[PDB]
Amino acid sequence: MKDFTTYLSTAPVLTLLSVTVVAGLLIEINRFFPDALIAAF
Amino acid sequence: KAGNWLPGSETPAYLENLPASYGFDPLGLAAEPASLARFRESEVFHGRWAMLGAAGVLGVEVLGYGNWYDAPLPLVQGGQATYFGASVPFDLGTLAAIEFAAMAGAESFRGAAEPEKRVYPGGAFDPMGMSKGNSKELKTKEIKNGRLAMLACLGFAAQHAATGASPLEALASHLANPMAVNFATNGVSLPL
Amino acid sequence: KAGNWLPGSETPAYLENLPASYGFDPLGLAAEPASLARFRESEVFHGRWAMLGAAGVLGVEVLGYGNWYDAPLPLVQGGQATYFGASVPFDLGTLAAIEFAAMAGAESFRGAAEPEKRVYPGGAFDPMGMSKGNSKELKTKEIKNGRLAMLACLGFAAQHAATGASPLEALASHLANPMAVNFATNGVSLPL
Amino acid sequence: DVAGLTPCSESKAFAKRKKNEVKALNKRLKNYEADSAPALALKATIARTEARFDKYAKQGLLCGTDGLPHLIADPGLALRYGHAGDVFIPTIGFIYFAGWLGYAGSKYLQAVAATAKPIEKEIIIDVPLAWKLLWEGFGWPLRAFAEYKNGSLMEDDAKITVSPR
Amino acid sequence: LADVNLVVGGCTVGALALGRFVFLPFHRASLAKAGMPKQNGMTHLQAGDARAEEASFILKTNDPAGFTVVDVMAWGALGHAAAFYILATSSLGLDRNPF
Amino acid sequence: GIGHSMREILEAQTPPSGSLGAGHKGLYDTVNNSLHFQLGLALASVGTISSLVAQHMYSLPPYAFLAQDFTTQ
Amino acid sequence: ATRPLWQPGVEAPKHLDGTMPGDFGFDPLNLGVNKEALNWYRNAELQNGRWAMLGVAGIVIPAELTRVGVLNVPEWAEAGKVYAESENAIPFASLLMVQLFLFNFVEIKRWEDIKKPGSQAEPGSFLGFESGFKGTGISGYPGGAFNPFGLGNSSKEAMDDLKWREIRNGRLAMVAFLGFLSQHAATGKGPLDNLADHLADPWGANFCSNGVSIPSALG
Ligand code: CLA
Ligand code: CLA
Ligand SMILES: CC1=C[C@H](O)CC(C)(C)[C@H]1/C=C/C(C)=C/C=C/C(C)=C/C=C/C=C(C)/C=C/C=C(C)/C=C/C1=C(C)C[C@H](O)CC1(C)C
Ligand SMILES: CC1=C[C@H](O)CC(C)(C)[C@H]1/C=C/C(C)=C/C=C/C(C)=C/C=C/C=C(C)/C=C/C=C(C)/C=C/C1=C(C)C[C@H](O)CC1(C)C
Ligand SMILES: CC1=C[C@H](O)CC(C)(C)[C@H]1/C=C/C(C)=C/C=C/C(C)=C/C=C/C=C(C)/C=C/C=C(C)/C=C/C1=C(C)C[C@H](O)CC1(C)C
Ligand SMILES: NCC(=O)NCC(=O)O
Repeated sequence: MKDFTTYLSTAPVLTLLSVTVVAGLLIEINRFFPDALIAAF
Repeated sequence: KAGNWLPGSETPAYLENLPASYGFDPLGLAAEPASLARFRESEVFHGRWAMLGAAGVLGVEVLGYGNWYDAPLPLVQGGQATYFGASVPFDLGTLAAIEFAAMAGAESFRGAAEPEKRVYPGGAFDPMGMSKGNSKELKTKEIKNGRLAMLACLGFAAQHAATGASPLEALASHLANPMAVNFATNGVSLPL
Repeated sequence: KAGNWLPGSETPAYLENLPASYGFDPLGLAAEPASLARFRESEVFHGRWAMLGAAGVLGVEVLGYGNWYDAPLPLVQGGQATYFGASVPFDLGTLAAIEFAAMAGAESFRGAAEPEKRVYPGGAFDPMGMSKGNSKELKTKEIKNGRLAMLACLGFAAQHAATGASPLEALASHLANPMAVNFATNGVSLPL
Repeated sequence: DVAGLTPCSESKAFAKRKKNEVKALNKRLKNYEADSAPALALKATIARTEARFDKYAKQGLLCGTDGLPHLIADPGLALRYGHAGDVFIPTIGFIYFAGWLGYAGSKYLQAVAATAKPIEKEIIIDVPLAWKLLWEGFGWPLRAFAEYKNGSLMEDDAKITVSPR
Repeated sequence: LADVNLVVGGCTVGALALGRFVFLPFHRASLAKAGMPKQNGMTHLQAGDARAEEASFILKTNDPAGFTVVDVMAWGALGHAAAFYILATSSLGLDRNPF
Repeated sequence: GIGHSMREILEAQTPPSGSLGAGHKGLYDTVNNSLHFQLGLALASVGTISSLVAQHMYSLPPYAFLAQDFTTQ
Repeated sequence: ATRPLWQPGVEAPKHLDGTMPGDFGFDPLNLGVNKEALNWYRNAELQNGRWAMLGVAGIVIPAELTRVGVLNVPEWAEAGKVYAESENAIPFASLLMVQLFLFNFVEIKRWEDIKKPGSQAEPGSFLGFESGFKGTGISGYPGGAFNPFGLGNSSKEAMDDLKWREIRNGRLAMVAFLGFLSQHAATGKGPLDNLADHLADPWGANFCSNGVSIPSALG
């Protein structure tokens, strides 16, 4: 699975998974914390 | 030298043999010899003018003739200025003309001389000759008193720009309650 | 030497031939010879002024003229100071100016002499000439009386910061009721 | 009132905008039965809109001529009037997070530059090394300031290519 | 507004006097250091501009200090500008003060 | 016999400590010999002045019954 | 190198040898890879730990004394406002400026000691007091006028033991002050009040019931 994990470590797979997890994290942030116009603490 | 301003630091090498040298040039403004020279005459001249100015500011308050701020006010919107409460017959334009002529003459004769004589000219400027007997320490006194007087004049200007009182009345107000009248209490210095 | 501060201790080497030396320097402030040389004169000077201050406060309280704290209180409130019932028409500004001039002259003409001469002089300061003929034990007496006087003066300051009464009045109140009139009883010294 | 602006808690046009949005959503409501899935979706949308408007009125935003929140992008003008969360606090937040990402990428570049084949390591990313450097990049400001004071953050101009003028 | 004759004459005489006795050495030093305007090395005249030749009515003067007619006219012009400035600013009777 | 040699003014505008290198050493000949340098300076200044003219005549209308003719402005 | 570590199984980083007090090999972010930066961070750790120890003492001892009816000291979070309402209270800005001026004078000297460890000890600096700033060769451990009782200056390893005790106490008090800040930010009660509430019902009274730690939006 060394070659398979090397394929998973290739630049397109890693950038698509990274933008996927970042977009999903931001989406769930807006799902639980919607309409956050300002950083009101 | 006698001094270090930052005791735990190394001072610039070009500030060692000069009088009143504490090695204070953290910005490196006088790394060149000509600039260091020009700064030296500028420092001594500013110190002398500031000593005269601070002496005048203190003396007009202690003799009771207003502060340093309302002194030119009688000459404006009317005329008839006062010195020691007396009378002078000169208005603003001719006073500026006479002062410009006198200062032009004095500073054109001073600035056309030797560089050492542009800051330390003996003879008629030392009538009793007390510069003899090692003038290094007395020069250190002169530049230090000048530095204190420049600080004092800047303080007069800034305090009047912030609080609007006279320097001696500001001093008395500070002595009234140093807890709650200092520079942190007005709305100007600290933006709170 | 006479004494060792603690009964059993290691003694600093630089505190043996000094008068009234007990080896009391646990901080090691006088490890350098110059530090000890300056601090010796500082201690002598502090002891002398503390003796003068203790004599002043005791003589102003037992002679029935007023309290030492209330001495500069009538200096404002209009004016007119008190000294043996004298009117003395000197205001606050001129008094401070004269005192500053006198102290500046005396201290400038004082501390420009030799290190031994700055602290231990002769001439008109010992007119009866009894510094000669064993001066070490007399110096020891001077230092010990000075230390006692500094303790007395700081005690007067702390006592007036605490209870706020006179020195001799507090002494009389302590002698009258030694139970509830101590340093411990007021709510400023012992919080537990 | 920092620049002729009124708070949205008391500005009338903010309440008018909220009322108009809720009324439009109610007009959308008045077509389905009470317990249908579109009815629940519209009720959730209404609740979100009212919560958003009440939160904007609560947080102390400034409204202009009409009821739209305005942000202040001046330190001091926003600090002493309590609107540092408009621009200043998100400025600090972005600076921190962008510095984290950029420092992680930089350290990955300098880590794989001194390997056998730096060419291969940039298309074939060493995932454990990237994860470690992404974790280490959370202390990016202190590391960057330390490397700047050390002089190892910048490169000397004599070792950098330029054109022949 | 205090007599144009006295103000203009006094200011012109003063400008001439401080130009002849006070400001003459520094002006001479500046004129010596700056000197001719030079182009590509040589001056304008040496490059062929015959109109740029130093006029001969200023080169030699019987003044002991070499105060030429052009210096006289420049200093008189400066004095006239100062005199008319003070006359005009004393003619107006309005509150220009920031008080 | 009076006035300025602009070459010497450019020569004297050299700050110490090498802040600007040689300062303005020989910029007089650089501008004077090059017609393209002069044309670039002239076009830059004239374009900035044209922008100033645009920004000023709308906000400070100079001509009588301007800023009522909306098409003209 | 065989000293106990922050993870029995994870070897220490090569920039943490064991010489520094409290070196348990804990640096997962590798912030102290630069030696000079490591020295600066060691001094910062000492200063933060000492100030946190002083602050946590001044929080938990007066609060405990108030709990047992001694002195009656208000809450540490509102103690600034309690004094600020006094009839002879120094204004906040003036008091802050006085404190900052004194601390400027002191800690610029401390800073210059951080650079060169024998900085302030040169003759002619003060008025005879410069002899007390010799230092012990390690910045952050001045000695001289400081440490009057001379604790640890006897066997060298005695001072290293005290150094480790100091650094562990400082880290504990720093964590404690972070806890005080976070506990008062969530629950409007004192640290001892939070402790007493936790002992009443640990499964009910904690950080999962304040409503501020875990956001209500998620649950
Ligand atoms: C027409 C009369 C006259 C003449 C011919 C001169 C001539 C001269 N003065 Mg002088 N001066 C005059 C009037 C005159 N002064 C008056 C009325 C005053 C007030 C009492 C001064 C106060 C004064 C001081 C304090 C100094 C001189 C100096 C000099 C010499 C240096 C050349 C120079 O000024 O640099 C070039 C000329 C200029 C740059 C013109 C600008 C003038 C402005 C006001 C100076 C800018 C500084 C500004 C106030 C502060 C900087 C910003 C700061 C807030 C950060 C020169 C020979 C300096 C010296 O001794 O040699 C170094 C010196 O330090 N003068
Ligand atoms: C992490 C890598 C990295 C870093 C540290 C930088 C840093 C910098 N870039 Mg650059 N850049 C990058 C990647 C990077 N860039 C990539 C991939 C591209 C191609 C799209 C560019 C294209 C680019 C241009 C055209 C310019 C810069 C400029 C700059 C400088 C201005 C600041 C800035 O953020 O500009 C903006 C940076 C971007 C718009 C690109 C950001 C793209 C992503 C977010 C970075 C890559 C993330 C990386 C994969 C993370 C790896 C994690 C690791 C653990 C594996 C700055 C020093 C400007 C400059 O020269 O300033 C003087 C400039 O003109 N960059
Ligand atoms: C050294 C250095 C170096 C490094 O590296 C950097 C840094 C830091 C930057 C530095 C520092 C600097 C500084 C501090 C400066 C300042 C100065 C001054 C203040 C001056 C004044 C100066 C000042 C001055 C002269 C003044 C003078 C005055 C006068 C005359 C007055 C007069 C008067 C009088 C009598 C009164 C009346 O009624 C009015 C009048 C008429 C008004
Ligand atoms: C040695 C050492 C070393 C080691 O190592 C460490 C340690 C421990 C730190 C040390 C110790 C120290 C100490 C103890 C110190 C102290 C001091 C003092 C007490 C001073 C005082 C001091 C004090 C003093 C001078 C005082 C003085 C006083 C006076 C003048 C008074 C005056 C007066 C009088 C007459 C009366 C009136 O009515 C008022 C008046 C006018 C006010
Ligand atoms: C090691 C490491 C390395 C790796 O690599 C990475 C990582 C992970 C990042 C790391 C970790 C870190 C950490 C943990 C940190 C923390 C810190 C702190 C907490 C500090 C504090 C610190 C703290 C502090 C100073 C504090 C202090 C305090 C005070 C003074 C207080 C005061 C007070 C009092 C008395 C009371 C009153 O009524 C009020 C007040 C006024 C308020
Ligand atoms: N050269 C005089 C001196 O050293 N004075 C020190 C002191 O004030 O005791």
